[PDB]
Amino acid sequence: SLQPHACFRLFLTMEINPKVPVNLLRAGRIFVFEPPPGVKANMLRTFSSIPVSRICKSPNERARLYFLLAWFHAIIQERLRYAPLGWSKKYEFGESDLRSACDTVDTWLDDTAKGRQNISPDKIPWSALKTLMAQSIYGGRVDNEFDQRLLNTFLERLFTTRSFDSEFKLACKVDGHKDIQMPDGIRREEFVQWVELLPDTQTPSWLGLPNNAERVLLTTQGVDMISKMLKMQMLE
Amino acid sequence: SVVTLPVYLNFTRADLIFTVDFEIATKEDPRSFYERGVAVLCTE
Amino acid sequence: YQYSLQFFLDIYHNVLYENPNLVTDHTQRLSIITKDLFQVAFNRVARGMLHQDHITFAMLLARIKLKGTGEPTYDAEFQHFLRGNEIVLSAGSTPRIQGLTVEQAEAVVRLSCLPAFKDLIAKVQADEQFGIWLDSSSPEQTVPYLWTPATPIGQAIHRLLLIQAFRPDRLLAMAHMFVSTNLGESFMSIMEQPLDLTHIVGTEVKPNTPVLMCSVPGYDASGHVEDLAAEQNTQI
Repeated sequence: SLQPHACFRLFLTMEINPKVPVNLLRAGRIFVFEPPPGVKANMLRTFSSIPVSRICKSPNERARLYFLLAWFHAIIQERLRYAPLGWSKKYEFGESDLRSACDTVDTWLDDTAKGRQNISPDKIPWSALKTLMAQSIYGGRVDNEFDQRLLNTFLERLFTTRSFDSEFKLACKVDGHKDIQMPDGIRREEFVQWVELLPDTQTPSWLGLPNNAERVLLTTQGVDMISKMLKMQMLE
Repeated sequence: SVVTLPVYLNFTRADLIFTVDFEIATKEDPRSFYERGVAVLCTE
Repeated sequence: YQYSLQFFLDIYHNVLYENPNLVTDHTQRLSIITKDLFQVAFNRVARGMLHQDHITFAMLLARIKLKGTGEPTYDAEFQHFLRGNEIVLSAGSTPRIQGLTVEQAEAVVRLSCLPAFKDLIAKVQADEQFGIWLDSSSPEQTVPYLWTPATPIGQAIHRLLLIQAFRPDRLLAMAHMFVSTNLGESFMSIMEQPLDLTHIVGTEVKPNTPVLMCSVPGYDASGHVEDLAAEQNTQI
């Protein structure tokens, strides 16, 4: 019933619930937020969340650690879909944990690199980042000891990189004669264009799972799509 | 080496029972066994 | 999502007056308007749609495009694809169990009622060398045989029916490449990218129309609106 100023938008954020009235759903443009599908799209959203000024600061090895943190966040959020093999519980691995991990990375890199442009890879605080993320940041939501063991295994595999050596395997995409190797770019733009150079096909084997872990589930949602057909063509 | 595997009550894996230590083969890796979610289910 | 008529009219106001590469020849202008309409309707719905419901909307868009096309409408094959699980199959008939299981054999029995797929049982034993493309391995790229001169849309429908009979976990990949062959290989590739909130809020949203920010539990977007107000120097 009201005419507003033109450059104004009323934002109404809410959870997807039946108690939201259909009149207000009719009244507004709806945008739905979900955990993004795929490692590539999740890492694109993560790199879009971090501003360019934060990552391009001194030292020059900040971008490699930010790429590793984005890859770790992407694989532990994409493992949430394949419950109960990716994680034994449906944890809420949101963005606050990623922001706290970024803050600890920035603070410990300012503490270690005393204004230097670059560090030899032996002197990077590996153990501080590993323990502070495995016990407080990402280990805070962990209940089972086996989930903590899996998190520690992922952090010990990911954060070594043979001390930033090239030809480092991130994972094994195909069991037959294929793997995902570490990009050798030394800047943020190289990492973004390497994210966009990822093949859009994926297996659960990107995350270390067996390839069949999604398989039956995929069949289920295929039939689910067919079930949704019974809502349209029956009404057609 | 030797790998520790939990035993869950069923496929929902929400009820841990006890741990089993298993000897690994001559070519496998314990990181793959920790990564793939290798567990034991009693009711299946 | 309960879309009104005014949402559709705002879509058309973004169709008729927002012409990319603006051509002044009506023969090109009609096709440009049609493709722009289909893409902007898919984008403005799938921005407010869960990812599980994207491929059903893409299927409906492809069906509307096919019914709007001259093109041989394979609607009997469409009906058999759309209701093959709910239709009655034969009882007591056992095909070859050479490389196909009992459920696969039952699906071949159901698919043998199609007129193009009439010599189905002889086809799975004549093509003994293609033990990987039809069943097992990765049947995403290669599909054996065909449904006579057939359209690529009809060939895609025949491949979709063959996969739904044979390898039902890759049904969503078949639906994705069916949309890619029907509507364009980059039709839904915008949805892999993160939500550019700035342009959609500043341009596509009316002032008296609120921005509804629906969120799944465990993944909210309050900080998204905070960052949007922070970058644009607006006070919320």
